[PDB]
Amino acid sequence: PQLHNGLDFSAKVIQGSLDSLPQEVRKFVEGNAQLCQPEYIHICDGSEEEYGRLLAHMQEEGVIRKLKKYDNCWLALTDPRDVARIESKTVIITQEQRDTVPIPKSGQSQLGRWMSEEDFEKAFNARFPGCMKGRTMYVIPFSMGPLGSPLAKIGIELTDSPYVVASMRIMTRMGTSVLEALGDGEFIKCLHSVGCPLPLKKPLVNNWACNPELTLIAHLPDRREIISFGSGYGGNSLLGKKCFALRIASRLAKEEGWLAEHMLILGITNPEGKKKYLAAAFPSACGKTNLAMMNPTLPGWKVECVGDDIAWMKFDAQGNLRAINPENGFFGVAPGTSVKTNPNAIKTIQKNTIFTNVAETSDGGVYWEGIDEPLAPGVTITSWKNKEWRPQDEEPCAHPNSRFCTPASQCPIIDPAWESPEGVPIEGIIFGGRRPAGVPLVYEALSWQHGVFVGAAMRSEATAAAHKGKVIMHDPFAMRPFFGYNFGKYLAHWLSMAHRPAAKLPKIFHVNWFRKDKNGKFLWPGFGENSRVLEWMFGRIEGEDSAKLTPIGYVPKEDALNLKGLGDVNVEELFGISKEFWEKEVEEIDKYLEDQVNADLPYEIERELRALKQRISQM
Ligand SMILES: O=C(O)CSc1cccnc1C(=O)O
Ligand SMILES: [Mn+2]
Ligand SMILES: [Mn+2]
Ligand code: NA
Repeated sequence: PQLHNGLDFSAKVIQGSLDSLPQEVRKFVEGNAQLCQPEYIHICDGSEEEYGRLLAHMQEEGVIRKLKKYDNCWLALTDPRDVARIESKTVIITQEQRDTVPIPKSGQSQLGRWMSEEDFEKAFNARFPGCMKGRTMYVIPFSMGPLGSPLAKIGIELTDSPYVVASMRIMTRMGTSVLEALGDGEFIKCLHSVGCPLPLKKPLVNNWACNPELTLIAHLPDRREIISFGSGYGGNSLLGKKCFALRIASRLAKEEGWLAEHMLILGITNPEGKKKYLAAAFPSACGKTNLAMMNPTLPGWKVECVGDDIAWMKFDAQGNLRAINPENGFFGVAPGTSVKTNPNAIKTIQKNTIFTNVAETSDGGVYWEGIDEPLAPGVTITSWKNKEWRPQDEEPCAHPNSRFCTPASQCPIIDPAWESPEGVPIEGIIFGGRRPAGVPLVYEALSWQHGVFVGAAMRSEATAAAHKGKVIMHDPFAMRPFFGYNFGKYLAHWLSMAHRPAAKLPKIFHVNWFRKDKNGKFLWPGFGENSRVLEWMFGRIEGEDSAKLTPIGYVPKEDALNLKGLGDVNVEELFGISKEFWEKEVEEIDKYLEDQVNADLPYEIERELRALKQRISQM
């Protein structure tokens, strides 16, 4: 109903039908069309025709370039103001701040950014009214997980960005089948605008619409809403990637008895024809995608990839921890990707791939720092800033956060159960960080409670202090930027799994690929040689007597690690445990958990801190 002609948006639909949508999906679409005032509404069907036509359209408006060296590959170069997730403009709205972050004892919370309902309503009203004027509102119906999966969740993303539509087609399962599957079911409401209504009030840079000053990425878990304004980039705009996958899903997980985690999932098969699935949580620049797609050096071993970023895991009636990758694609960091570091990624990204902020070769190929591949005499480079570039030039040819966005189905070692609706049974969970000193190559937690403590205690060398100097920062569970709710309550949720009847608790490990000697040289060759550490984990899960007790947990026995063909590895330095180092380490973990988790620190985590202190004290 209406007394005039401004509420019914049927006449503006250029694909699909408002009439055909489920009731609550129509209310979401039409209500936001009323608010945002798009010129057109395009209900996405997910078809190849739709996708090809949208790429060709972006190519027409100079938003993307075709990469002529490859099969159906594309390049977007952004406004340099819009190149990454912005944590300081990423917020969660709850009635009480304590539900979102623990109230710290002394300092500012680094475990999330709470925004009041009141501040959000004012921020929303200052951004969204009229924000899509002159633009198409695309309606993206998407599944996080295989369409039928009991572990899958559905979203609807409204966006004014064709780049988001194309990228969501790769990274999620989207289109008409999702609407038909959803019916009158619950879904996560995802609203996105680049925040540049036409006619443009400000200059358009590099054909990349964004509003850096008003950039705000908001999560309202109580309303099942994600509302993102002003960035067209990655984790700010692809609302499945982090906003749904980790922040909303971790809150749903808490409510519903499951886990939404920043973990790769891989399947590993040994020479005895036994296969196990492992999950691993690493912070930035620690090589998750490299591990998830490992080419093992050990003969008779096979690694296969289920996912490189997000794991949704739920203990089933039988007690198995069943995990799905809720994504449909890999959104990998391009720099440092080489035939040496990740040959399977190199194979994956040569067709049907969208690249963002990488360099382009004159023959229509891609380039970045660490590609570790020479160009034939004659081949020149255009930087990600669309300027001629030479290897001696002092700025990088690719943005350090530049990306490939590639279908998961194209990975030559994609696991045959990567889309199984039941998920895969997780037998080990691996935590890890970049630690140039003190921390052994691998250790195993003494118990589930010790393992949750090891997660909570994760630290990693930052890319910088942000002028020259290193910082060792805390990144518990690799979730510091991604917690959907109070981290103390998340620790309690993890600890509660031990009390779930029938639960088969996976073995917990911690790895450090990055330990250095006195001269700053890596003690471990890494890459495919990491298969030797996975072999040790595999045997430990089978109950092999291959461990020695230390104050930090179990490490490999003398002669337990397969070092056949590495020549002389310095195992003594690589597994060295210094009382002085670990006294300092437990003090930093104590100060951190006391301040940042404070009243919400579970008893069992404090007990694990006391126990580690006591074991170090007896060295
Ligand atoms: O900065 C961005 O928008 C992307 S951040 C990202 C992308 C893919 C997978 N993981 C991450 C992450 O920040 O952990
Ligand atoms: Mn046009
Ligand atoms: Mn990630
Ligand atoms: Na551009």
